[PDB]
Amino acid sequence: FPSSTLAAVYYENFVKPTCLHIIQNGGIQDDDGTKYENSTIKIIIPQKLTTDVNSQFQTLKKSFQTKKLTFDYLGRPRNIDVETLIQDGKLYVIDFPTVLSGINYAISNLLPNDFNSMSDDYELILNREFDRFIYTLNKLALRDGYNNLITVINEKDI
Amino acid sequence: PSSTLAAVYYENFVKPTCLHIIQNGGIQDDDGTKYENSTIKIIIPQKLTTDVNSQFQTLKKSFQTKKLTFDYLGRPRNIDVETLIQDGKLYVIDFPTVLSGINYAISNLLPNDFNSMSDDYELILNREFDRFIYTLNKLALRDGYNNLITVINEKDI
Repeated sequence: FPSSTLAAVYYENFVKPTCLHIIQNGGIQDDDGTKYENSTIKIIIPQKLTTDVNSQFQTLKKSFQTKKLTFDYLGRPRNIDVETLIQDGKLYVIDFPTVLSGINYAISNLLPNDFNSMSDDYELILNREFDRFIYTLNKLALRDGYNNLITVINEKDI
Repeated sequence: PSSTLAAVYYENFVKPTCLHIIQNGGIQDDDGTKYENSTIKIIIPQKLTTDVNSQFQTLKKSFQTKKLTFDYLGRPRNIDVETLIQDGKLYVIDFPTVLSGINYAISNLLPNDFNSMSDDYELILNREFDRFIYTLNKLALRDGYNNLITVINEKDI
């Protein structure tokens, strides 16, 4: 499974763009004009799908606010869509990486059936893919110096 | 060239479907019509199924959900599938949801190509499609289900 490549795709086309907006703009502005100088990114790696009725975050996501962030990238204007949540005077860009949704589907809907008695072994392999994804995401953030803008959190560590 | 995700999908979806087809002598429609020559068409998409510019964005809602019951190692079990009856043939049709993360990368992330690496990333991700197909075919042949199943990469059709 291409976990490191999926982490690079996700970082370079979502996470870094978001960081570049936060840095260039001095935070994310709410629609009323309120700028949040304390704008950070929270990346949560879920176990089950967020839409699963037995998921921790099945309701949280409805509280998010969609924003279109504009930023400059190598001198050219670009934009990206993020989901935000304000807490304690701080703005959080929150994302469950959809590039992992295939494994989330395996965890919610296929592994619990365990027809061939191998689900424990399979599930260990898939969780190691989540570990390599998180590892690569942190290394890329550190490479670019965005490690204080980004927290990556595995659901198992909640 | 093996995929664990393919093995999970095969063992918990494809093989259950095949065991119903074999045990039932085909899949029955709601009117009771039994389609003896019931087959499975597994389509490996490039874009998401919901993507507005995907071949199969429209096809999907023409399908009818069916609960297949079957016996597995002495216990009664079931699996839910989506069927299409066309020209006297019943096809179980599935876009493996275990591949949706790669479909999301291909539809929603790679076209932005911020760092001009999308072409290389896309070659690497397509490797996962090839390994998925290889694994499904190998497991289907192992179990003698290879004539029940057709695995189609979008790149080939």
